[PDB]
Amino acid sequence: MSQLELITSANQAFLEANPELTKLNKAPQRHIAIVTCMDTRLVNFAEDAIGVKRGEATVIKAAGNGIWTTGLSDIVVSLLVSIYELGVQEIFIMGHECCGMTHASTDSLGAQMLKSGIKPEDIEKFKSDLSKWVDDFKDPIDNIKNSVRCVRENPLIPKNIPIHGLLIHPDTGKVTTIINGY
Amino acid sequence: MSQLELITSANQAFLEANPELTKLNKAPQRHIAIVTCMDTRLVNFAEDAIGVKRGEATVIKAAGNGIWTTGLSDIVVSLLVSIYELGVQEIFIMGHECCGMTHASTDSLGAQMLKSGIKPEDIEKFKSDLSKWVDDFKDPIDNIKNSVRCVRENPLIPKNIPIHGLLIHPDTGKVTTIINGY
Ligand SMILES: [Zn+2]
Ligand SMILES: [Zn+2]
Repeated sequence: MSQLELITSANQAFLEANPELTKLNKAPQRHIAIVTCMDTRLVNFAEDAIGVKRGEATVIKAAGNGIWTTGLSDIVVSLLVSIYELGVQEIFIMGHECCGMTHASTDSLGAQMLKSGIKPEDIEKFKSDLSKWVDDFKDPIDNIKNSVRCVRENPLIPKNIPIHGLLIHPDTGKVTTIINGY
Repeated sequence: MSQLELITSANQAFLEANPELTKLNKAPQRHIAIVTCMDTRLVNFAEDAIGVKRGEATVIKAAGNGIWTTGLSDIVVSLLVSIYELGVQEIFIMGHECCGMTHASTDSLGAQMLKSGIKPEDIEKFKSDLSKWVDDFKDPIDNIKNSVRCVRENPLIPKNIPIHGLLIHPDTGKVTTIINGY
């Protein structure tokens, strides 16, 4: 059985076990956006750890949960949609210990790409841009502090929207407040 | 209680109820990456719907789960890290019906920003770039098909990594295969 088949299969079983679900509002009912990491350990974990339930928040996830730009990015656009289209009033940026964006570099990714038959010329072309995500990621806490700053100083983001910074431990699920944005 | 206080509070309760949890591998154990939407309705839902458990996959989320670029983005970088650093062998891009990005436009976001006291000059500066996310998002299915294409044609992504396209219904949780990438 392929991974697709397993998903198809699991979905069938899911629909059987969940025959009639209540329609939820499309807008987050706590008016909050969470930005966090793609880390496998946070899946079906992080939200329970912060007491966030289905229908309550938008959740935005990328490797290292970073905003290093004050222009636009996938994450930034997600926040604009959250605020302006979906009524979000608070942003929580939540990094995690042992992120492994910490010990990821353009060198190591480059090496891996070469192994995978990626053209060296292509690796060089993108190395500089890629650096902005993986090499600038020094430390989880620093990244949180910096990310909270970059969202704040974004000219498209209203001054009356608090931006908080949190750190979650991927094993224990302990959350520690880094920045209170009120 | 503020939203931060609620989170702090819930975390305390979470740690009490979950005193000692088994450490999981930092790498996804099914070697799969899921790209999906930030939609409030998919939180604590989408993963169960596809039978994906904690520790099995990386999950990447942005408004409209779109890859329109063959350069770099938050989503793309997340996929590179997944494959090269974390051993991911398959990518599933999963859009949803009633996506908020369909009826989001630069006009509507602009209007909202103007309301919020954002400088008109700033709105005009970003309008062209912003267009690439919100205006190009025509239809969920078309976005899935196009996103699967843009990941495929990305020169940094190996040819031997299948890219699948799925559609989930945000109410029922029914998943339908759009593209099989094997
Ligand atoms: Zn991480
Ligand atoms: Zn959506």
